[PDB]
Amino acid sequence: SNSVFWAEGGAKVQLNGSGLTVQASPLSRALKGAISFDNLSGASASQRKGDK
Amino acid sequence: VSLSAETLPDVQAGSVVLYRKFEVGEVITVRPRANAFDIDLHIKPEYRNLLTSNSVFWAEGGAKVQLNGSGLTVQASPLSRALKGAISFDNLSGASASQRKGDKRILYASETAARAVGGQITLHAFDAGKLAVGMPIRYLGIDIGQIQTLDLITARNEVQAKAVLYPEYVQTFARGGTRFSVVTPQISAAGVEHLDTILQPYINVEPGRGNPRRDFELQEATITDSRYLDGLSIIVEAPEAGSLGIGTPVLFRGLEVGTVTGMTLGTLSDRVMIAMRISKRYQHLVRNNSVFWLASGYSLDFGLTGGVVKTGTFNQFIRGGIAFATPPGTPLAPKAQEGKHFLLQESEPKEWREWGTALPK
Amino acid sequence: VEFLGASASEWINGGIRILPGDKGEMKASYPLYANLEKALENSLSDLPTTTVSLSAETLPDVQAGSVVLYRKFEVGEVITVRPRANAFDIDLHIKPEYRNLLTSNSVFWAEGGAKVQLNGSGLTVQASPLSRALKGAISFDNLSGASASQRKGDKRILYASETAARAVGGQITLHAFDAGKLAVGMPIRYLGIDIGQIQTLDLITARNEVQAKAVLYPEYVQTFARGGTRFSVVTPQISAAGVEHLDTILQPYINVEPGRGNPRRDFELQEATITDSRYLDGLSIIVEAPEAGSLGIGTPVLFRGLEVGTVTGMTLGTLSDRVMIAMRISKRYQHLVRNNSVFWLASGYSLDFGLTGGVVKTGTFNQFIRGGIAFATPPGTPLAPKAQEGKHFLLQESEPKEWREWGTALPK
Repeated sequence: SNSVFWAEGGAKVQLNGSGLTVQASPLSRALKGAISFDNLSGASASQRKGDK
Repeated sequence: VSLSAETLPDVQAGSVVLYRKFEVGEVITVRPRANAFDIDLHIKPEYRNLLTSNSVFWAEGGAKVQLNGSGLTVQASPLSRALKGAISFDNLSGASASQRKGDKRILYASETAARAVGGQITLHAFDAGKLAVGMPIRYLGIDIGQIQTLDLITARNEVQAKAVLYPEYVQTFARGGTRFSVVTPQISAAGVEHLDTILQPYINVEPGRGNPRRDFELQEATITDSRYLDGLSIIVEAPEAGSLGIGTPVLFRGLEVGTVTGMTLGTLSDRVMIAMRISKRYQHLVRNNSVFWLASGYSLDFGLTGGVVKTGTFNQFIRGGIAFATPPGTPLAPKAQEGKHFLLQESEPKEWREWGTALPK
Repeated sequence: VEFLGASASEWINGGIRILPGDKGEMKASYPLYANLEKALENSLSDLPTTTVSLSAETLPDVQAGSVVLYRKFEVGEVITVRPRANAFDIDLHIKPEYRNLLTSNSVFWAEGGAKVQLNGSGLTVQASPLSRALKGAISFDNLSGASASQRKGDKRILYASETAARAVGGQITLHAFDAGKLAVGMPIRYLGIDIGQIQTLDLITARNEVQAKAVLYPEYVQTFARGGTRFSVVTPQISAAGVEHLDTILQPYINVEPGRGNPRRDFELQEATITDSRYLDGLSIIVEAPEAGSLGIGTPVLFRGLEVGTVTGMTLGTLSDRVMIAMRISKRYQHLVRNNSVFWLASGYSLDFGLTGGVVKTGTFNQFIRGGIAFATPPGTPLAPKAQEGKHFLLQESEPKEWREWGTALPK
């Protein structure tokens, strides 16, 4: 019941002090998209609000 | 091979397993557990002996970025390894504790995290804004430790940071009195001191002597020299602190021969005790009957008929130093011991330049 | 796109293709090669013959099948890499026509990796051969100092960088109180020309210092490392007065001041060093002062307001009653130095305010950044002899009143 969804995917090339990270590994994220989900403790209020 | 990882750092099914960047085995599968991921990997029977009980795994990957005189160079990994994946396994000396903890070997999300083995210490800090996960801990510019965990406490108004010190330096450090200081860039009109800390901050270490503690607190300033530590640490009692601080120079005839390790108050709050360390080569310059004064800023004398002012852009106008001298005398006083207390004179002696005391050795 | 072996008609026909030569004795038996490449190479086995053997503790993106290069030209190929007890043995094949391209004195380093370098010259992409970015490239060359590298170890050792491969010559050890400004591969320069390279950084738990191993090139090993040589890590100086060094933001180096004497090969890192090397031929005199004050390394020496020398160093004598400042004067101004010469310390701004007269003047002198030392000569018909190499003067506590009206005529 307590779960949150967000949209990842998009060809992401991040440059920082740690270096360069490319986030097009699965080869389908850069073409279609990726949606990542997880379970949180405060997601009960998000589930209650809205239709779904 | 079975590994556990809370997060998956670009592994996926079918990734390449490497022993110092050489194809040894392949990742069979990744299965999501209740709160982590269990990774099953296969290795060749001929290469089963390449790993032992003390082994560490980390996730490599795509590319490396180097900023230097030639510019910004992006050296990429080979295309096959970058596309399929890269998990590299090595053997360490401190990996025995990692093997003992947990059910079995645990996959690490970074090479630094995998290499972070050894003794464990806890640092209490009043602000974690300058702290970060994976922050290096250095003594004389050499990596000797790494911060691995940052935790905030609601009850006590402080941040507890867990750090791992390498087995080669765990015995030398963490012996009580050890000072850890987060170095910050100093860009001012006087000059620039630290500029690599813009991108790669670290924690400088000043070692101490005593019984092991393994529980320290983050300081604000620390002498990044470690050359006066072998010398005498004397105390100067002053009515007021003023411009003094950590790193304040100690001057014999205008030459920096020592530094100020720290400042504190005594049992009775009537004076400020400044602990300062002098160099070994200038140790014989310290005598029992030695006069100390505070040289801070610019001091000038203007008589009723004579106006003469002089400036010398001294470092005392950034950190007000303490100068010392010795009055002349045929019987020389014995050298000061390890613990010796002097009194800070309120004014510079008038004829200290004409003394010319001969100090042997 | 390569479609070799046989065409469509050649495949539907089948058989054995014949490549004629020029002359032969019609031997009884002939070998059957797998393809045209093996037929030309005269290799019966699939793998080529092993010609080059290398040892490497770590593998810097080599893998089996990497490209071997002679100044970025395809010469041979890496056959295989085998893991030993504590290292990796790399076997490589070279062509018989190109076997003469390498000799006893040769060095190998690892280039390959998809390198996109951005700088003022522009953008350079180093994935041209299309196999370097996938497998790897190993480049080899011939050096003069590679004889020591050949002697050390069992055989030739692959280097992880071109600078590491080129780092050959004499070996020196530098003791430093802080290695934060030191790094692996740090250049060591004299007058802006690369003459050495730092190769190893080691921390000592017993002695509170860092020992850095450096390699000096054979062309400069004899000239330097002769005792008294000063190595100083240059740092950027961004202040309100101005900016002096800005390439050290990205590429720091170690400036060298050479010395004269017996060879030492064991030095210590200093803090400041005169980066001029133009006063070194001149006289190095000593000035004794009651106090140091604003003096330091690089402090100017002024004759009538013109910089004619610098301060090489400061120290204390055998008896700790005065500060001895060693300063080097220029050759062209060497005759300006006399036995009866008066030296004074010009630091900051000095003004006189009488009981009835107030006149103050400022001149934004460099003495307000580095308090200089000025000198003059009192007038006299018999001129004193010129000062020798070792001459000691005394620093006057105050500027002479009428030094401007002297006007001493100094010949040459």
